[PDB]
Amino acid sequence: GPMGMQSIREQSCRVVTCKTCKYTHFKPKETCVSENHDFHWHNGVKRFFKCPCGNRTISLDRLPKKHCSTCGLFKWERVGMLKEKTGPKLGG
Ligand SMILES: [Zn+2]
Ligand SMILES: [Zn+2]
Repeated sequence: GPMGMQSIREQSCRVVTCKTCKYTHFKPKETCVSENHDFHWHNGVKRFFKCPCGNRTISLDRLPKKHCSTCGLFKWERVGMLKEKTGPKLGG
């Protein structure tokens, strides 16, 4: 087998700061688009997380602030790459 890996389990992607609410994320919220807030787009790097019940999330920070949507506690663990960036074209 080959040597390494030499890379780290993250990936670079385009991200956005809402100037009206002062948060940074991968996209504006549906409420931020509907109320039509101002935002600045730029590139960043993202971090992947898992909860012990099997629930999942992602942040631009080293840990998310939010409680679990499935069991209601706070037990997020940092996890690695999803083994693919995306599938075929889908949705609208
Ligand atoms: Zn906003
Ligand atoms: Zn959970």
